[PDB]
Amino acid sequence: AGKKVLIVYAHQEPKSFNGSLKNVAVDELSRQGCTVTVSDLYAMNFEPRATDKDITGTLSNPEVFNYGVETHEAYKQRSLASDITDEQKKVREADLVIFQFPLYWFSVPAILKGWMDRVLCQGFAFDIPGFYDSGLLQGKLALLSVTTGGTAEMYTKTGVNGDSRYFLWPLQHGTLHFCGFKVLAPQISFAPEIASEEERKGMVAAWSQRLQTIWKEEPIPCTAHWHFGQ
Amino acid sequence: AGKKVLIVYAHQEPKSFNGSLKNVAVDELSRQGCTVTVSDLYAMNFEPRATDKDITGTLSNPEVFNYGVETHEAYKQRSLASDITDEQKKVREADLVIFQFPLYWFSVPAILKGWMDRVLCQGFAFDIPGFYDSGLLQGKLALLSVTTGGTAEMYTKTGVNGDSRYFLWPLQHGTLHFCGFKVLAPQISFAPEIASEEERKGMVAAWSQRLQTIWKEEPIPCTAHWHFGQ
Ligand SMILES: Cc1cc2nc3c(=O)[nH]c(=O)nc-3n(C[C@H](O)[C@H](O)[C@H](O)COP(=O)(O)OP(=O)(O)OC[C@H]3O[C@@H](n4cnc5c(N)ncnc54)[C@H](O)[C@@H]3O)c2cc1C
Ligand SMILES: Cc1cc2nc3c(=O)[nH]c(=O)nc-3n(C[C@H](O)[C@H](O)[C@H](O)COP(=O)(O)OP(=O)(O)OC[C@H]3O[C@@H](n4cnc5c(N)ncnc54)[C@H](O)[C@@H]3O)c2cc1C
Ligand SMILES: Cc1c(COc2ccc([N+](=O)[O-])cc2)c2c(n1C)C(=O)C=C(NCCCCN)C2=O
Ligand SMILES: Cc1c(COc2ccc([N+](=O)[O-])cc2)c2c(n1C)C(=O)C=C(NCCCCN)C2=O
Ligand SMILES: [Zn+2]
Ligand SMILES: [Zn+2]
Repeated sequence: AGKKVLIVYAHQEPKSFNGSLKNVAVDELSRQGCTVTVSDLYAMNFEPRATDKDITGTLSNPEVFNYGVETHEAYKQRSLASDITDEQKKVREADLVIFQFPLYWFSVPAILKGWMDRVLCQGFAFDIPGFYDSGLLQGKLALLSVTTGGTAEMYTKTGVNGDSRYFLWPLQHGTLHFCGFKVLAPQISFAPEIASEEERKGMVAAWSQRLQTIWKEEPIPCTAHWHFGQ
Repeated sequence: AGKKVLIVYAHQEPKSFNGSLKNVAVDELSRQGCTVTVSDLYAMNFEPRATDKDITGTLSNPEVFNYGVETHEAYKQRSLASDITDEQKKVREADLVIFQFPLYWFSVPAILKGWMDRVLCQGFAFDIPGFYDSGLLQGKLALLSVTTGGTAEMYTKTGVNGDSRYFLWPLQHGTLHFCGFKVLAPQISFAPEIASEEERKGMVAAWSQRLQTIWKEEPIPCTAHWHFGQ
């Protein structure tokens, strides 16, 4: 049984350092005989706003719109915007989903928040009950590959930004873990623009080297204790 | 003299609990004689994607598009999209910026993440000389007013979601403190959709009640020990 990789990619510039780590994951994965699919949100002009256009049928309650309620209802009736349902097809068949993005404001760029807000609806990705260890996308792995402007040092418990695990919490636990993904260790490439030309190639190389053995890696424990300590 | 208030609002429905907390704030700040302005991002169809369309005229480097560099440059040359400089106008004049939003995936809805990404550009909200306490929006207060699906208990230090202070970290410190804002204690309305009609009536009353005394409040210490420590 061959492996399936979905990369959700969020950068404007294919020549960018994020474009490079994306190309090198497609390369290393393609080589190993993985089936690969890239969601290039910018190039697709992916829609980020969560609005009533996301739904094709009669609304449940047409006079007071409620996104959570209508999308969950639309999922069940098979009436989501096809752009959503296309993403959900990619996620359903992926064994692994890689997120490739530059950190914006300690988080994901809005276009990518949009993908998460819109793709991971109730009924598809989780249910109540049916979240955390019981989320609907259980059996799947996720990994964030994040580029930052801050250095390794800025990102320590003692530096100006606090530890890097601090900002991972909403993404890794609050989103991915909530939906049933197991989460591999993140790939964080610090300050590529401040790095020298060779340290840059090294960071890219270290990501290729890492992917050669990714089917062997085990999931982080995705808990408060991993992220925060005490 | 006189105080100015920008409210950044992100919900799709006026009859919503967020809309009600928004109307309440406008009425009560208005009553104290504040200058009030509302950005209703959904009603404005606010653009969340950070693209090259954000810079008017010709780009500083056509070739390789760096969002960061082009917007910094375009801030100086006074050629950013009017939608952005309009928001920059409103933030400039404001003394308190209140964000009103439903929590989406331990963070702000994407449309609101687009406002931060695009409005809070280098040269306007921060520079290298000028971040955290030196941020370029120093002077100003910020308050996150957020609603949730999860109960207050789900958001304790040992509940399934972890403490609510953990998800505030990228917003309050990573974004607002970074830009120089002093941060007021967040208003968190837990689970209004679970809460009874009277609990709801009381969370609106607490909020108007808080709005009558806001200018007396001391800002939080926006530190790691506040967010994660004990
Ligand atoms: C709106 C916004 C919010 C932000 N918030 C934060 C924040 O909260 N925290 C933080 O730390 N940062 C933040 N940043 C900074 C941002 O995360 C970094 O600018 C980004 O991660 C760098 O990634 P890049 O892909 O843009 O690098 P690039 O801009 O592409 O730069 C890397 C350089 O390396 C070169 N390069 C590309 N590929 C290779 C390769 N194969 N080998 C050698 N060289 C190569 C390119 O020519 C390029 O000039 C923010 C930025 C913006 C715009
Ligand atoms: C994409 C997405 C991601 C999400 N991620 C998270 C998450 O990560 N964590 C989490 O906890 N939740 C999450 N949620 C849930 C979400 O945060 C809540 O559903 C939302 O906060 C409820 O706020 P609301 O304004 O939309 O409520 P509303 O649905 O409008 O409900 C409030 C209730 O009060 C009523 N009401 C309106 N005005 C008043 C008033 N004047 N006085 C009394 N009652 C009034 C309404 O009729 C309604 O009955 C997510 C939701 C979505 C859609
Ligand atoms: C260490 C850190 C950085 C470092 O960023 C940079 C900036 C420029 C270059 N360059 O041109 O070579 C390299 C790194 C940055 C941030 N933080 C914490 C940040 O928080 C926001 C940035 N840019 C934000 C622009 C936002 C609104 N449009 C940013 O560059
Ligand atoms: C504790 C928690 C909740 C609680 O949800 C709710 C919402 C409403 C009611 N109600 O009125 O009876 C009860 C529980 C929710 C989430 N989390 C952590 C979440 O992450 C996403 C939700 N809704 C998303 C719907 C999918 C749209 N893309 C959600 O309701
Ligand atoms: Zn977790
Ligand atoms: Zn802080």
